Amino acid sequence: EPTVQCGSETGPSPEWMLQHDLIPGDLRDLRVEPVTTSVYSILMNVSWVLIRLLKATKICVTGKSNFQSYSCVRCNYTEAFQTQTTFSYIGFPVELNTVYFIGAHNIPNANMNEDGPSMSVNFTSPGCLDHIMKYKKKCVKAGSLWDPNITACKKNEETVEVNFTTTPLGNRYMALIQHSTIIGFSQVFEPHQKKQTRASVVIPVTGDSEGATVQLTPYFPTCGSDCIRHKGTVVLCP
Amino acid sequence: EPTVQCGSETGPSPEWMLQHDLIPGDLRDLRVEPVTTSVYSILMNVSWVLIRLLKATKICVTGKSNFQSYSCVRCNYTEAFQTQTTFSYIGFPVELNTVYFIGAHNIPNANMNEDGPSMSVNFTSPGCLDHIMKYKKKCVKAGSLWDPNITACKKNEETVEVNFTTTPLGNRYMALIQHSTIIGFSQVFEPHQKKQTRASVVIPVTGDSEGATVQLTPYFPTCGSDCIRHKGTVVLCP
Amino acid sequence: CRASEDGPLNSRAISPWRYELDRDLNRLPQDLYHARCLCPHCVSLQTGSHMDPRGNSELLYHNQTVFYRRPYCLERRLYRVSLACVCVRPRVMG
Amino acid sequence: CRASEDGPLNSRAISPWRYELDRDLNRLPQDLYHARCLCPHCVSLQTGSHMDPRGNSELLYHNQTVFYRRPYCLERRLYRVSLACVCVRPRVMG
Ligand SMILES: *[C@@H]1O[C@H](CO)[C@@H](O)[C@H](O)[C@H]1NC(C)=O
Ligand SMILES: *[C@@H]1O[C@H](CO)[C@@H](O)[C@H](O)[C@H]1NC(C)=O
Ligand SMILES: *[C@@H]1O[C@H](CO)[C@@H](O)[C@H](O)[C@H]1NC(C)=O
Ligand SMILES: *[C@@H]1O[C@H](CO)[C@@H](O)[C@H](O)[C@H]1NC(C)=O
Ligand SMILES: *[C@@H]1O[C@H](CO)[C@@H](O)[C@H](O)[C@H]1NC(C)=O
Ligand SMILES: *[C@@H]1O[C@H](CO)[C@@H](O)[C@H](O)[C@H]1NC(C)=O
Repeated sequence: EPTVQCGSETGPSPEWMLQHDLIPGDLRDLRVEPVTTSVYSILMNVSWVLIRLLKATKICVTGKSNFQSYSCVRCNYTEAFQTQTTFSYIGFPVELNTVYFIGAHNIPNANMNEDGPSMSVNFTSPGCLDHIMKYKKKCVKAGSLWDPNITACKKNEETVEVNFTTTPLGNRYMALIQHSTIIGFSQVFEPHQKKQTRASVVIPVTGDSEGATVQLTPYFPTCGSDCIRHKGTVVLCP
Repeated sequence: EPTVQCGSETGPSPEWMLQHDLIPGDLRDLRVEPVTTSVYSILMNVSWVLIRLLKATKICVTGKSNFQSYSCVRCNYTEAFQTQTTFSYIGFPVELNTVYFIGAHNIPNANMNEDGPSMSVNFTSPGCLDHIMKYKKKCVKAGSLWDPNITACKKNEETVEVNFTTTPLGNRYMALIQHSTIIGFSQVFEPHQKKQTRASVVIPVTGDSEGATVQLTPYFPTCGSDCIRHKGTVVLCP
Repeated sequence: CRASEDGPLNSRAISPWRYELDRDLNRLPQDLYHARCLCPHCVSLQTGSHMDPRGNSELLYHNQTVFYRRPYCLERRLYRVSLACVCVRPRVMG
Repeated sequence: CRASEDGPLNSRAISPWRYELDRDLNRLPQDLYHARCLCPHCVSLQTGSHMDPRGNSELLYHNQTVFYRRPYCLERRLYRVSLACVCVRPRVMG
């Protein structure tokens, strides 16, 4: 009658150095799925389908996305399970935009100068561009909930007038106009007003900008220069 | 009558951990210059201009380009020098295409919650793209020696034939034709022949190629994809 | 080689890199991942689906403190993992 | 905010960066040099001299092993040094 108790330990395990005359088998199957807990917070689900001499099982996950991260968790077994009459675990916090390489091996494992390595499964965490994880603490502060509602009107061949709703977070904004090459680049500063919350930017453009694409990049101090962007198109206004 | 003796040590100095009630001063000046040893070898010249209690000064070599650099050596003294009536050192190799920051501080140094750090000097080591450093072992294989004698002739608007000497080093060659944008792109394979060392390449182009610049890119296995290229101009050939 | 939108920075870069597996049963970590440049040349910022011939791809390297299980006993030697590809301008003389 | 030809690799990338100083009186090394992205946006390979807004300058980070002489006694903690910048394609919502 075994149950699942799981903990945390990263680094060298005590049985990794030690030798073992007899070795267990290996995890026949292994699976991973993302399960979201109700309020957000996200925790990884590790379920595997598996002999008489066997001690525990270790899981190590590695993340590599603009940073370095490395965590491991070992789950021990309470008592032997002879009966044929499959476990699971919820033990890893998942960040945003992070690829995960996860692999597990039984303990003790194959002795050195011998073969039979383990197997691993792979999975990529959802980004910030989706609706499920758009309410995260990072995303909203980075601009996920803000609705610019861009309404850009082409004044004439040389000038384009852009209307966009402001926010208390930022005061200066980028501006890009890309159809085939760069024809418009400008930098502006605007003070935020509670009475009036719509902006008016005049930018010179080289060439015909009809039907171009307007791309708005705000300068929020909390997200640097790689901040989220919002789509806009040239809308002719009478 | 002091004399110069220097060793090698990287890590924490035995005086770094210990404390000292009385602390000496600091080096008045330190200038570092590059010197060349006759055969090549390139070595920086470390010379510092220098109280009754004083033992040594440490020299470290640190820079960063595609990599890191880190090596430190000590420099003991023999006797005290009360006489008012200049020291130097030659013990450090110079790499290829690397910046260098030289660090030196007297021993013992300042304790905690104190001031008076060491100084640093800039230095830019040129690569092997200059005629003085042009025969170095690494990039001499990479194409420093080869003289393409590249000659580009245009048969007609759509095609341009490229004439250049082949080499036993390479077998597959890529090309660039860049005047305003990319108008030419092809990949060719040519075997070097001892009897005839003068090959023919045909590369189609889009647009008027008069006045363009023909640029060659060899795939020599020693230099990967960042190999040195050779400039060429289109010549109207009768 | 192509640039995607979600990320992270491995499918989003001008010189993208995929992570290869170097499994060693006596190294800690047991699984590392080197960056391999799938793009011989850099991609256009117009689309990102296709490359451009005007650029070059070069790796960067670093010394990462790994552990090896040499005859068992622990020991420390640096290892040279490839972090990422960056786009570098050509060097042209004559 | 320009790209040169000799290099090395710092004045040769599309989004160059300069090395800035961080000094401490109980650290090994004494002088550390983080990477600081200079050009706000990546340059055009047509010239290599002036910048174009079509790309983004995003830093990369790794953890470096340092030794601290905290009150003596030595200390071993992970440290944060930016290695280099990369030119990543933007994220657009909508
Ligand atoms: C499993 O057993 C080992 C043996 O000492 C112990 O260190 C570890 O904490 C145990 N796991 C849990 C989750 O308690
Ligand atoms: C990651 O897992 C996927 C799952 O199919 C597999 O195709 C891929 O080869 C794996 N890659 C590595 C590096 O383990
Ligand atoms: C954009 O803002 C300016 C500010 O004066 C305003 O005159 C203009 O009407 C606005 N655009 C639209 C389409 O309303
Ligand atoms: C320098 O002096 C130190 C202190 O005694 C000593 O350990 C070291 O071997 C000396 N090195 C040389 C090259 O004299
Ligand atoms: C390079 O020299 C300048 C002045 O000559 C100095 O301010 C700067 O700190 C030096 N570089 C470094 C990395 O110290
Ligand atoms: C280029 O090479 C071909 C090879 O046969 C030759 O016929 C041609 O004349 C060469 N070009 C010139 C300008 O000689």
